[PDB]
Amino acid sequence: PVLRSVNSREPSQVIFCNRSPRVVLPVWLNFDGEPQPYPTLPPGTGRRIHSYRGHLWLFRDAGTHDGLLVNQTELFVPSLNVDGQPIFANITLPVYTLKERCLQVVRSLVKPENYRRLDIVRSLYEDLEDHPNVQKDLERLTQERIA
Amino acid sequence: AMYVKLISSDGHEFIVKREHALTSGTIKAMLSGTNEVNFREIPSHVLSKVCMYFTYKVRYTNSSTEIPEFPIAPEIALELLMAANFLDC
Amino acid sequence: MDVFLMIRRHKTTIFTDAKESSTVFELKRIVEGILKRPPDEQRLYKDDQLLDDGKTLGECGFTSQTARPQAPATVGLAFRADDTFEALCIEPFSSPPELPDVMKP
Amino acid sequence: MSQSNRELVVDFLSYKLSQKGYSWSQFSDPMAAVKQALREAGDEFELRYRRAFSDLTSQLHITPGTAYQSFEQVVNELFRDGVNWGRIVAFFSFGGALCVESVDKEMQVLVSRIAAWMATYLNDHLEPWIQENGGWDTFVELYG
Repeated sequence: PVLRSVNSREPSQVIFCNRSPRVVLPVWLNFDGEPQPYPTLPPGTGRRIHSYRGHLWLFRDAGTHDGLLVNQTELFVPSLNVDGQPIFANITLPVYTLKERCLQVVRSLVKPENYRRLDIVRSLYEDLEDHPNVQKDLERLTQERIA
Repeated sequence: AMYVKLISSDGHEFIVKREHALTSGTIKAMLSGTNEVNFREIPSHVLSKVCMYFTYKVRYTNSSTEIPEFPIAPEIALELLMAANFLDC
Repeated sequence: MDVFLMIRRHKTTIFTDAKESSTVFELKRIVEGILKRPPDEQRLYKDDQLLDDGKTLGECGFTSQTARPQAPATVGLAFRADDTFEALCIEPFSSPPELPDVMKP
Repeated sequence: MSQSNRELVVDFLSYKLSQKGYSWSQFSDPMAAVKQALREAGDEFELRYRRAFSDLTSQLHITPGTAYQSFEQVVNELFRDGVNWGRIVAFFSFGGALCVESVDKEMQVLVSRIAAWMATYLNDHLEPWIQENGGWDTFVELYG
């Protein structure tokens, strides 16, 4: 288990800030390395939450599981609070590729049973079917530990 | 800066900044192989949306501003998907 | 503050940006550099309203909430022709095909 | 039957001590079916929940003066939401881990004390539930 929260038990006040148009699902990687879902954040809303130093957080579209960014990066690690003011985790849309954005919009209109009834190249069937998930993203982030 | 002319299949001329058009690797290859590119099978209602994506990516990439959604209507999503797959952007 | 535009005449569309405090005349200079015709031979329109060279792009209605990078505002363009002017003519884009059934609710 | 529970405590502690190289004889002093069943269950719990051992090792400043206070806190939070068979073998696995670490940190004086702490808690706060749930024979069937 490479990507997991550190069981520091050191509290850390964090403000989850949803600066995106998506309903954001905060995802916490537990001490065992598994992702756990947390209450969702409507667009524009933000909650002050209790986390711990060294824990790991991902942020996803609560419905389509599209990847979002937190503080311009993919993972969020809370730190100890200076001057009693919380840490801000600003969740925003990444600038998707036009292809991926197109795949998003088509995925939200065609049921997966009907991907093959669309008139496109067969490589676009396999692209429409490779939904974004948390697990595949984790395997990429773990294998990027090399240097 | 410099501009390039992207011509749609129905004859519409789109004049965009060259840096913005170079977002697509295909356009960068068509230009490098003079300042015009003709798209024989990309209609104007799709190529216009592609040009909007160029000005959208250059503005918001590496920018720390709150990024808004790039909108795609359902009537254009299927053709814009095919165009983006060809242009690689 | 920047505004993002589509300067359109006939089958020509120019994708450009400008400051909201930038004037209509200054936008004509941008058109002059690209299409090689001076501002005195240009008429810029917002919809069907003639824009004075002295007004800023914001005072015409092109703000950051209406002239966005992913949804630019459209500015019409007409050139002078002999002793008179040509009329504003923006040829529309193509139409998308009918929405396929698998994409309908 | 009361001190039949004491026999389990001594048996399980001797078992976890001999896995580390220590004998129970150096520190103090069917029924075989429940000992073997509780032996194998403690090892399986130790394999399935290795992080609980690591987390507890790094949190308990273990000291002979404060070892009883640390033992009662751990056991009381272990049975906070009631007792079940799995927690009972975790209770045994905890005392085994407490013993083996006491020998590692050269505090062997606590090996006999721990066995009495476990036997006392087992008779006072666990035997009512065990006999109400069919005795240790129920535990052996559930494990096999």
